[PDB]
Amino acid sequence: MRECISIHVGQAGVQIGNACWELYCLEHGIQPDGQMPDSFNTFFSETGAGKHVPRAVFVDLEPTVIDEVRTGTYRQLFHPEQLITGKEDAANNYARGHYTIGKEIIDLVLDRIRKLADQCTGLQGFLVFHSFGGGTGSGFTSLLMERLSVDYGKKSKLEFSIYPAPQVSTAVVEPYNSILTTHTTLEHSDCAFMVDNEAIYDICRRNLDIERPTYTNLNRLISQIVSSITASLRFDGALNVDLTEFQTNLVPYPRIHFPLATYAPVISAEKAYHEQLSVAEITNACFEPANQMVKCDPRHGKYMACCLLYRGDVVPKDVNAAIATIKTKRSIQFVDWCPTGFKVGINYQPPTVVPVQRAVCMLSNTTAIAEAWARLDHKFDLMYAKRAFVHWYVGEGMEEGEFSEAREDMAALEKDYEEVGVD
Amino acid sequence: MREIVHIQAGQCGNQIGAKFWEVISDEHGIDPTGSYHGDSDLQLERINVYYNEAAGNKYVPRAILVDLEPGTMDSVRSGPFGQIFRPDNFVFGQSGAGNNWAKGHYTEGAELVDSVLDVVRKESESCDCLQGFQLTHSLGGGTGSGMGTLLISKIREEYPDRIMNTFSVVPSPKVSDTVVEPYNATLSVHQLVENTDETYCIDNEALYDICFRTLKLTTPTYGDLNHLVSATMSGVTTCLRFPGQLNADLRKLAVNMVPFPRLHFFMPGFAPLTSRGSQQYRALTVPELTQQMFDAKNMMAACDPRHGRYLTVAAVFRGRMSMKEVDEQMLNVQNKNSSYFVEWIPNNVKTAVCDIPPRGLKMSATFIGNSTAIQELFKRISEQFTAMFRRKAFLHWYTGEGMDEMEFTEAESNMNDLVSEYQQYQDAT
Amino acid sequence: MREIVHIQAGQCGNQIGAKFWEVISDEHGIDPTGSYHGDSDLQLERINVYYNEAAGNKYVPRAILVDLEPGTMDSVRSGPFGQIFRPDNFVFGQSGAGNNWAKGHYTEGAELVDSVLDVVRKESESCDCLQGFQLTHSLGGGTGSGMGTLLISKIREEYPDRIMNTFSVVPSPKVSDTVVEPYNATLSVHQLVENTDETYCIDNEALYDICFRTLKLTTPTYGDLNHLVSATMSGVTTCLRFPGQLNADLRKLAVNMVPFPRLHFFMPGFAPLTSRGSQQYRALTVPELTQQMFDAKNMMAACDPRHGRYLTVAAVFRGRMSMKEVDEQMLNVQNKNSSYFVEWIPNNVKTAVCDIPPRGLKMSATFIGNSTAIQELFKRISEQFTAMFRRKAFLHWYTGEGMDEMEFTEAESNMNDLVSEYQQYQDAT
Ligand SMILES: Nc1nc2c(ncn2[C@@H]2O[C@H](COP(=O)(O)CP(=O)(O)OP(=O)(O)O)[C@@H](O)[C@H]2O)c(=O)[nH]1
Ligand SMILES: Nc1nc2c(ncn2[C@@H]2O[C@H](COP(=O)(O)CP(=O)(O)OP(=O)(O)O)[C@@H](O)[C@H]2O)c(=O)[nH]1
Ligand SMILES: Nc1nc2c(ncn2[C@@H]2O[C@H](COP(=O)(O)OP(=O)(O)OP(=O)(O)O)[C@@H](O)[C@H]2O)c(=O)[nH]1
Ligand SMILES: [Mg+2]
Ligand SMILES: [Mg+2]
Ligand SMILES: [Mg+2]
Repeated sequence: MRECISIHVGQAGVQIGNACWELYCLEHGIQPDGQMPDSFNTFFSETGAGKHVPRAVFVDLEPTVIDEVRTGTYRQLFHPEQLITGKEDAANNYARGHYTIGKEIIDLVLDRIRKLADQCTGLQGFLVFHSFGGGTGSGFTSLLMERLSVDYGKKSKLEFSIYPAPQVSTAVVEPYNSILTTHTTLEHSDCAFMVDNEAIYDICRRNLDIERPTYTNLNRLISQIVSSITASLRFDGALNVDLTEFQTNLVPYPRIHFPLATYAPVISAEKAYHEQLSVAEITNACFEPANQMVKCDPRHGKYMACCLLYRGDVVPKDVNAAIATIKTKRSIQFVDWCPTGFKVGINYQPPTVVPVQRAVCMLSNTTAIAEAWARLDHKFDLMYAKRAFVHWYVGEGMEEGEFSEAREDMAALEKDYEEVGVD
Repeated sequence: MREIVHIQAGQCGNQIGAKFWEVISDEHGIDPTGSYHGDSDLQLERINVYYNEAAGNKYVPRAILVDLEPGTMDSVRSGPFGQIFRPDNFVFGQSGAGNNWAKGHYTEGAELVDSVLDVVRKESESCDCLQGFQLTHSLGGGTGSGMGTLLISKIREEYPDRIMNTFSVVPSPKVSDTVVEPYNATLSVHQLVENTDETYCIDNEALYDICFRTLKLTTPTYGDLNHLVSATMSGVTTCLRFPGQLNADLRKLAVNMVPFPRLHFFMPGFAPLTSRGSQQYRALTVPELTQQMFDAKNMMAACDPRHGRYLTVAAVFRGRMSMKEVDEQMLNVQNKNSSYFVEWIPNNVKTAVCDIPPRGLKMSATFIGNSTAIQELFKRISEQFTAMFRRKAFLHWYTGEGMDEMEFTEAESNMNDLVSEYQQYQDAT
Repeated sequence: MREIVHIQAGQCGNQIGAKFWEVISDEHGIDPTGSYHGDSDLQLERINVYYNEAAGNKYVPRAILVDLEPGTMDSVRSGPFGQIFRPDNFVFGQSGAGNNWAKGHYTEGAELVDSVLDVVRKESESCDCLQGFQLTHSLGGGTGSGMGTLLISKIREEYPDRIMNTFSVVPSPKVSDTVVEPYNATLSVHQLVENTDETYCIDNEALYDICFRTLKLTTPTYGDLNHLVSATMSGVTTCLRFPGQLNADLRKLAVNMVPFPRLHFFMPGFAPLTSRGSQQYRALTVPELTQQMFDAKNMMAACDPRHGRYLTVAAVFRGRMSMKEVDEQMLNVQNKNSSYFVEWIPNNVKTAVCDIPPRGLKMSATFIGNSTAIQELFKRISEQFTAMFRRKAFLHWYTGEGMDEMEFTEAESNMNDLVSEYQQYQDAT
């Protein structure tokens, strides 16, 4: 009766969704053919025959990666009216994804939403797997979110996004993407989510015993996070926290909606022993700086709000002693005027494995993330100091002052976390 | 006669009633189906007060189950004692309150309230004589905060003489399971101080403590967390459902205790409590049941009676027992803790003796306490309110529902009006 | 009536009580479980004084077991007579006193003392009439030194009239099992001389001697070392628990013996003692039980009565016996050892005759002695104190706990105040 649809924008989001719906089919026992040999209306719908289809929309301006789903192993799962392709990519140009090509096939993707919104009645959240690296994953992202608040307005819109890395950075105009996309995702998204590529590597290198990771394995870490956020809807625990509450819990002021995800425990197969993984053991590893997936030191700021989504085998009194430890420390410290800073969620379902006992997803809306914007503002100034690459965005119809209008917009964003940090 | 209509709300309070009606099932020999299997004919003599005897050897729980999402209603009907209820009475919404008081009281509270108030009317018409209404919910969630408090103001508009008791859990002192637990307390404080006749107040942390201090448990489940309140609620009306050497009911407990209608916020107490094997190495008699009550640790609300002053004391016993073994114990303990009480009441110990024990041990006692210790918890809660209010955070949700600061401020002032009055009689002696 | 509450401490004193309550078990027909199996109805007539009769044919040892590490409590509960106790009364810490008096009296002594003083209060409230408190501990260890002595000063603040006796082992004369045995004696001397009504004092070496001289044993275990004190403690109150031709109890032994409250440090004596086969080749009668007491070797405190002067003499007999067979023996032996006594008391021999023997031999006698021989042991102990004090060694532990030299010096002076007073009446005649 309760639903939560998903949209995938750009090439980086599709390869996230290739591992996500790989995991969801293994959750409810679904085959790649939509077949299984109760309450799962959030991510699936039933046909007239005994087949289930995903509530997913795959958009791309280049026809490459969607053919990898249209010819891959997960081929028969998807409705061919969902698989939407373009012809010419934005090709790491935000003005092409926002003005040139994305304005043409915008009619088809938005029409597929209401075709999914017929059978949905408990519409409780949206999923937009979009990166800020590629132009298609960013230029279409701004055009998509404008119509939905015109469409729904009151319904929830969540973005499990990918943060551009401060050191290991692939493309060139990746600093140009973030400042331009700021005005959309601060005025439409109810709670955006930042994940950096860079912190994943040492988790793969040290904690997962494989120094040289693959992008197939980078998606496996985030796909476990997205499932355990939905662990209250898809199942039944003693304390089920639905997605309406998170945007009401984690948001003290309606502009501040940038937490970070933290999955724990992250172990290897050989290190599955030499440990016991009690509920007090693993939550201290959550607040370890080298276990999070965002390159931000949590002891460089203060926590505004914290959330903990447990699964597996959990007794709350045993967690009650675990939370009592973290308030009674000193290197871990909160925003002082928020003394009630925990949101606990327990599900009695084990964390499934993709080819352990319990697992924790930590969601901490903190002030440690605010330094990451300043590391990216420093990138954007010098490339705009030369007026470099202006003839591509202006070459694809964009105002020069539209950079400058969004330039001060980050300063009003940055002064928020500075103001909340002091008493 | 004098039948009682049961209303639930929230998500915590439903699972308590999911255990509480199991307690009433074996306190009346009621099977999980709905038929009867008891042998003692004292059950059938007053069976009507918590059960409608339906047609054809049936008994249904006179209870109104209310939620705002179909999950918890599914969990009750699938597990134990779910088919015993009437499927007509599973009256529940589809949205979920979102852990917002204003969603449970203004927007989504107005929807399902009409479906409930006919069911309240259908039971109150069907009852021969009506005694009072009881409510089990939360003060931390959304559905337990707004939806239950919206009902009681409509019921006080209906019935002036009928009593009302809420077994509402106090928001937690130190652990913070709810992020907005002041915003679910303070907006719920104002409804409770106006038109609730007596109000039960249970801290979370002491319930963890009593399950750990006396019993010494390792993995306490909610089937054993919330079970202590289920025996507690049964001990309130256990003199109603069976005869005694000194009977009692919900009106006798009200007028004896509450000295002024703004001071009616009570604390429980239960005895005896043992371990699984450490149960025989103790003289489990009346003086052991005497001194097990009056200590600070037995209170399910975490408060020190040493840091406060009592006003009145009720005590409900169960099982056959003598009297001077009780009465001198119920007299002398006022003299050893002499300065802890207040001056202006002679013999503030109300005694109640039923003649039926629990299904189990031979004798049992239920303590109902009233003291000035609870107001010191609210000064923390008023601090927890103002800490999230001196920056005026979390307002745009309630602004999105529509509410001025004065409704927050006067309820905080009315919370301070509770502060100004439990301190007033405490300062007096 | 006149029930007695039992407190233990230390590590030696617990194993003594681990044997002593086995003695009281077969002196009342008490099984290892807690039920009753005796046949003589004189046991049940006064069973209450060392046992609470719990609910349902039960009997529990009215005893308070206290340690500071979970090892010795585990050894009691796993071995014999461990399930007979109440699991509520195993009240013990987790650190261990570290063989420091100041850890047992200042830092870690303040922690567990609140858990004990309710259990003392819970037993003293439950007792109909209270007689006095008894303590079995060490004077050499840490837990027996500080923790037991911290309790008794709090008890003298409670009860002025209740008697108090400590069966405290004297630190050893020649063998040095404890490195800091003056620092566990002298700081424990000051507590015993203030507010202990009578005080039992047993040397270690004579207990090795009596187990080797009379019995001629080869491998003496603590089950036979500490067993002699267990029969000794039972002979103190054996006229209380059963009728006699001349009864006695703990108050009759106090006021008869102690001539001035600073002189109350006593010595025991037990008879008869044989070998396994050398047990019939002796006329085990009253004159053999007469002369077995008064020699130097029977004293469990290693002291020579020839090198000292008595003040008073108590004697408690067990089993049926005549009187002129006793009385002339209890009169003539004062005249053969005439100069060894003191002048200013006529007939200093207190006689006590119960009418119940031990479970075993036909007649038995318990000697309670008081002499000036014990002060000569303290001059060794004051020398042992000053030998480790004239260099001022081992101070940084007590400095780390916090203590001036004057607390060491005045207690050494108060030890010398014991020297100045047992010598005073010895110099007098
Ligand atoms: N003693 C218990 N406390 C509980 C239990 N479940 C939740 N809680 C507490 O109750 C509070 C949450 O309230 P609810 O369980 O009633 C959530 P509710 O349906 O009222 O509203 P929503 O937030 O819209 O779901 C919070 O303080 C929890 O710590 C339980 O089974 N026992
Ligand atoms: N006659 C006996 N003397 C004993 C026995 N065990 C120890 N002792 C003596 O007692 C002294 C040691 O004291 P304890 O056994 O009570 C050690 P305690 O728990 O009091 O403190 P800690 O040093 O902190 O462990 C020392 O003089 C030993 O020689 C025993 O079973 N019998
Ligand atoms: N999360 C995630 N990010 C990836 C992966 N592979 C590449 N990326 C990042 O995704 C960004 C590139 O975005 P894309 O989605 O591939 O490109 P696009 O949005 O389709 O736009 P164009 O290819 O320029 O037309 C860069 O920052 C890459 O580091 C992956 O497997 N997972
Ligand atoms: Mg691409
Ligand atoms: Mg709920
Ligand atoms: Mg020891």
